[PDB]
Amino acid sequence: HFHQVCTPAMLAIARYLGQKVPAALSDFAVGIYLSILALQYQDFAKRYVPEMMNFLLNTLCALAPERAKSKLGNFPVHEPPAGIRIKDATNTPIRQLNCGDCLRKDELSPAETSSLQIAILSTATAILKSAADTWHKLPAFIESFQPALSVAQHLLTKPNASHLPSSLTSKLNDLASHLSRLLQLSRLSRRPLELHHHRPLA
Amino acid sequence: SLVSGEKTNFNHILRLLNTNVDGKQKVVYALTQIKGVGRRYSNLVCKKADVDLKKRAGELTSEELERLVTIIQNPLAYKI
Amino acid sequence: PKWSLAAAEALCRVFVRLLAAGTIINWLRDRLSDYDGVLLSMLQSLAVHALVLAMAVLKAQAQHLTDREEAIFPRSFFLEIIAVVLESPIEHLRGHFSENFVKKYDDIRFYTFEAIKHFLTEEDVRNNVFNLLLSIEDVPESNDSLENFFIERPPKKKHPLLSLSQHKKQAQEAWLAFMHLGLSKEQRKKVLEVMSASIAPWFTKPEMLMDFLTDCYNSGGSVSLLALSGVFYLIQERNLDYPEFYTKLYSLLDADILHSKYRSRFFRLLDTFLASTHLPAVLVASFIKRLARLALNAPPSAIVVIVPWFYNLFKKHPLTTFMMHRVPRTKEEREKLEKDGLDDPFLPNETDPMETRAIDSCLWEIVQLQSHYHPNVATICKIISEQFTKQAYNLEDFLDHSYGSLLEAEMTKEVKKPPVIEFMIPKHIFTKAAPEEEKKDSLLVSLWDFG
Amino acid sequence: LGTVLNQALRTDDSDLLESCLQTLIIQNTINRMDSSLAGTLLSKLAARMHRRPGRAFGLMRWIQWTLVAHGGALVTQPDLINRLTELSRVLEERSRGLSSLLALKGKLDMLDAQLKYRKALKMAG
Amino acid sequence: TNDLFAVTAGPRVEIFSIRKREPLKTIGRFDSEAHCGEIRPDGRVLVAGEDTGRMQVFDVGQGTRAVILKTWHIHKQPVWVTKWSPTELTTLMSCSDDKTVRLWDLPSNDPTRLFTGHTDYVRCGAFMPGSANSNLLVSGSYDETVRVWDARAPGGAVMTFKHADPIEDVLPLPSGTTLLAASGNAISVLDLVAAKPLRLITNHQKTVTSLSLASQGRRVVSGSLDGHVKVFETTSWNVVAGAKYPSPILSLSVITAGASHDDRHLAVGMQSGVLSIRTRLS
Repeated sequence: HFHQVCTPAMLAIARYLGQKVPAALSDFAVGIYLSILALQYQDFAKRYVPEMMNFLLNTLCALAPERAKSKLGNFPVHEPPAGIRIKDATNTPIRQLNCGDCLRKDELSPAETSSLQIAILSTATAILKSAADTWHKLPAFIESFQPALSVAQHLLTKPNASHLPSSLTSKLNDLASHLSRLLQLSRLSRRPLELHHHRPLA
Repeated sequence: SLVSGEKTNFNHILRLLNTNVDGKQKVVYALTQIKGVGRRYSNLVCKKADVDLKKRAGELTSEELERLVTIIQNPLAYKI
Repeated sequence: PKWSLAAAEALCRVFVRLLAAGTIINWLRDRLSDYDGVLLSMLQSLAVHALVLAMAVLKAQAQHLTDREEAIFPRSFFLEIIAVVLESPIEHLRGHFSENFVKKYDDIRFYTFEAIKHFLTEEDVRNNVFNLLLSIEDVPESNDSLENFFIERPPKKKHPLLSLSQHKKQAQEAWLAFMHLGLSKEQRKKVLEVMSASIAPWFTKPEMLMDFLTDCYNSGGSVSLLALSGVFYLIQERNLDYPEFYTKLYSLLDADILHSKYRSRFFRLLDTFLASTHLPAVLVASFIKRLARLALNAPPSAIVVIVPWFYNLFKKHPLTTFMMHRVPRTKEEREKLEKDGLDDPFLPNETDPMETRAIDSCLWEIVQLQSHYHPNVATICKIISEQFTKQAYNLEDFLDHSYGSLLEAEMTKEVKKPPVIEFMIPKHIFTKAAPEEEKKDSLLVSLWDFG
Repeated sequence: LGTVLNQALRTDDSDLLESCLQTLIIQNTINRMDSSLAGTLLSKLAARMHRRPGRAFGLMRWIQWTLVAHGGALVTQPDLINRLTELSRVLEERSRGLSSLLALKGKLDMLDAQLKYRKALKMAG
Repeated sequence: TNDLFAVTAGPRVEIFSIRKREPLKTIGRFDSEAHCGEIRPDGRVLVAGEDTGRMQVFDVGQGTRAVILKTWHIHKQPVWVTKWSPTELTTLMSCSDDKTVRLWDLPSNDPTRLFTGHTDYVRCGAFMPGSANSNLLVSGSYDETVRVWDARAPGGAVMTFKHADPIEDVLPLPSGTTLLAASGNAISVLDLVAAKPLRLITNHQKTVTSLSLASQGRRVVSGSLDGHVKVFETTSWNVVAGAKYPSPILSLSVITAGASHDDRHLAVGMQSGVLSIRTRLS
């Protein structure tokens, strides 16, 4: 419940997570890194990181195939300032993320940025899948993962599936089906609240 | 639809020099509720304090609350 | 030019002495005019001591360059001094001028305001005069609260310099001149920050602030959050309205305000706005449910603010505690609810708060936020979970809390209480598969390549 | 001050009316304000026209700019012509003396001009 | 005929003299608040409701008399308004803030009747003036609803009108035909014989606080958080006159003299805690 060292590091993750509107794909990558770090921190002690879920949905909309238009959760949608978003590169496949991505490159090639962004999207799909798996409890499930389904079907739209490869499309379809099944689970399990059923004193 | 409630929160427990528990009955009733302080001495305190007897506890702002506090610490430099 | 400065201060000495003492008088005043020129040069030169020399000879001019008893001093020459002060880049000159003279004297304040009015009637200089207007903060309360003048405390007893309404009028005219010439975006931001405390008091009639504030308030967003302070200011002082106030606030509170830096001031306005008395249960339940759905995305440094306020609202109205504890009453709906799970009748993104159905919702948000990574946040939802013992939870013990505050808290803990460690560490910290140990790999290794 | 104007005139305020009338921004306020409220303004400024005819420098410029920004309001709702019709009688009381109000000045302003000379004989004297 | 009328501001009530315009007697026997003091039109007994939900009833002579007759704590929830019946010497109504409006007779220790139907904060209500208007009661809520019940059938409301604003105040006309419902800056006259709305009138920036009847059942007065008091006709309901007060007012009444009910003076009770009384004498 408390540690003098451990959960202060969780607080550090909280700061650099809820803050840091991303200005570079290095910031995207370090956010992904601390997202899976906070995953490992909060596994089998299923606590909740709203800053993590916010930043996850934020990079899903900030990779911006077409645009984040309207009615996309209550997480703060920010802007990709230097055009930090995917282009019509459907041939660059996914890959696995590396610590070199923690280095900035303004001379970076568009092919490298497209492969890097598609890798970021695939890894983020895996992150949201694992987060839904470890957070299938916690009865605010629907109210915390309906924006996930929103950004999911928004990127499932054809003006975004045009830029997305079929690998990212299949990953996102699997995540969407899993999330719909789990939303059905949480909706069937949803109950009203009776908190203070107080035991009367003598 | 916008009516100021800057005074409606008054019926609650107050902390003092000796006790931490004090509701509202009267200003002199609270000062009798204070240990070691009686009714007539409490009347002396409020007439010296200029605080109106008609009011109750919780109706009293900070500077005059602490004025009652100071004059119940020292009863001598104020004449008695 | 130090010996030039010595000659200058000795010249001020002999000038104030010849004035305080008193075909030739033409040159006797020509001395003073060429000295006005010399003082302009020595002010554009040290300049702080030259400014002291300037205020001294201005006093001498008021004192004895007239035949009446009335101590009139040159508004024109003082306006030239004003122009060269606001045009010179010396920030220390401007600071010495503000602190030592304008923040002290009411004559200097008032005639400074009228000189500003003329000088702005006729961008760097805009920022200079803007920082000086921001430097003037305090408002006198009464005509006997003025009570200090550099020269000529007037025996008129109806003098405009003796009347506090004329001082606010002249500062108001300087402020109207600045806003009508138009100020920068960030300048507008700082004004909207510090308006209700040191600017909006300085106006006789702040109704033009009502107009411009409802403009920048219906503009939307963070500028509306900043403008809400002035709207509430005018509602208190000169009670003009807004048509549908609580619905505009219901539209105003949104996702990014809990990450905004001005959320503390906004929360204080929020507490008084919902601490008003004549509020319906549907309305306060609407606000509670929306800020709950927002607490699903809030920072912990904002959760610590919002939930003791939730406790206090549940205290101030007990009917909304069916969002706290809703008992199904009949076995028929009990059967229907165990058959199909309950759906939230709360309507998100609904326009009007009195017609959102946050009535018959529940605070599943806080029963989930109980499972938080931060232990004091876990307890600050546990106070919602347990019991309503205390009469009130003050908000000043929860405002001004940031991650900086949380980190210095965990740092101002003991340097080390003897800690605990995780035993049986796997050697496959960075190993990709580890299939001979039957331990599931680190997902960070499964999703990040290390080679 | 346009919302201040709108507020005052739809609750029938005189103090808030006076706060707007004590003070360029006049143009701003009237191009801010609305239409039927401009008709209400016109009616009660006609009341002002009758009850106090001193220095007109502000409010007659105000009704100018009223008819500038929302003069076309009262053609789009024309049924309240007695709003305007009641201006339309005050104006000609306001011009009665102008049959000889210049016959005022010229005999008098020469007598002014005579002391300007009798001053001019003496300050040099 | 009397020189008696009572005010409340906070946890106490205060009966005042008409003649000397002075606070005749202050009563602070209330635990938490005092939401509405009301004296039976006989003229010796007051009834009031605190924020604890309790209501008290007690008698007073013509000086400092505070003899406690009875009380009730059955609402378990703040009772906002209570009123005697203008016909019987025995029965009263009380809107509690929860949803409940209910009817009492002074003999027993139980309410005679109880109506529900409202949903949000119900905070105004009174009886129905009229000789034919025998057993009828209206109550308005923060649910933007006014409902009228007959007493003989304790089912639902006989009628209900919904506004777009939380309904601030309610009163009907002594002719027994119509009622004014004050909701926001606007107040609606609504017919009760045919159950039809007659006319909406607004002349206010802020929401009307209190409304009242004037000279001979003949002119209505509205007072709003704009500090604004207005008088209107009861035939044309046009703007007749009005005045301003330096604080947002909360309550108002003009009170009369005696036979023929010629008005003595206005008392308004404001947010800044001032009861002003402007008097006309004949």
